[PDB]
Amino acid sequence: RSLTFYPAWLTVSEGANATFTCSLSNWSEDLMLNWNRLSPSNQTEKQAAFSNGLSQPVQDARFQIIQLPNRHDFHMNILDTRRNDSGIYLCGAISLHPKAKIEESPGAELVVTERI
Amino acid sequence: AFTVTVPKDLYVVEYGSNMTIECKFPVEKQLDLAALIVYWEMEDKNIIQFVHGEEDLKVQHSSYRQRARLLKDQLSLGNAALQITDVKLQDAGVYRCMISYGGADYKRITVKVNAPYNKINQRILVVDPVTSEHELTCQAEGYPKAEVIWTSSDHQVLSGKTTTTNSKREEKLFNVTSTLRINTTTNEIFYCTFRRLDPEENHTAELVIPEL
Repeated sequence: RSLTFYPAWLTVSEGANATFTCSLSNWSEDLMLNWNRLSPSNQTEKQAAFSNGLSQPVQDARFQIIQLPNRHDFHMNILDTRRNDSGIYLCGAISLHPKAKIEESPGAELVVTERI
Repeated sequence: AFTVTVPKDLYVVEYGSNMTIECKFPVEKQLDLAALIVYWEMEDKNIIQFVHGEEDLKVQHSSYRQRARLLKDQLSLGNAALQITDVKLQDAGVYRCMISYGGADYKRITVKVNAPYNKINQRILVVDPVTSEHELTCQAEGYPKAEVIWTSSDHQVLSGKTTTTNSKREEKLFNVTSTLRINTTTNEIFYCTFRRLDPEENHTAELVIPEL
């Protein structure tokens, strides 16, 4: 299983939604999908998790994950972008059973420009 | 929601040290061991997989058997503490801890390993016992790469030549050798200094020119 996270570099104006796609090579019900932000220092920061059919925001519900009818592709939406949303994002997949595994997409960049 | 915390993203560790790297997670009064899963990893090598109260040695990467362990006793305080003994240059890189206890989250931890240019070997030989030209040599092993500054007994810089290769005894250890060829006298003092960064380190040996 490998994950892709595109578009690789996306720009929107402040106030507008931004949508990336997290694409898995296969999906199953026991997977945990994490939506992560990369820190200046390069640490991961959880924005939202998707498991048991539901996306759960960590602290801001502007970060939402929608599963596509496809089932293995997910929209990662940052609704109503702000300037401070700019940065590097990625999705990570977490297997628990029978073997703990973390799989991470490459990062994608979001640039949020001045409100139009 | 469930998140993991890292007190520090970056550990700088001396070669041959013990190392404890930590990931914190929220825990109330009593810990539910049948729900907790702790997983430490580096470069896809599986270090720790702690499930149902026990470490699963079956899944562990062999070259960690006797040297890596999760500290069971720290888990009650929401601390996932991975301890590696006798840290070597191979042990540098990005580690990931995944904790699942309710929700799940993972963080990255960077280890960088030093090695000090502490053991400096030296050789003093006579090139021509007419001109009194001498060949001075300093060599040491360390990490990262060091340059050598030669200084006279009077604190002036002299032109030496440095060669830099990999070690054979350990691993990515730099082997740094410098030679000073100079005309000199009995009882004269020369200094060779190994200068390395990350963090800064200036280590000096002293060479005295012998008799007859």
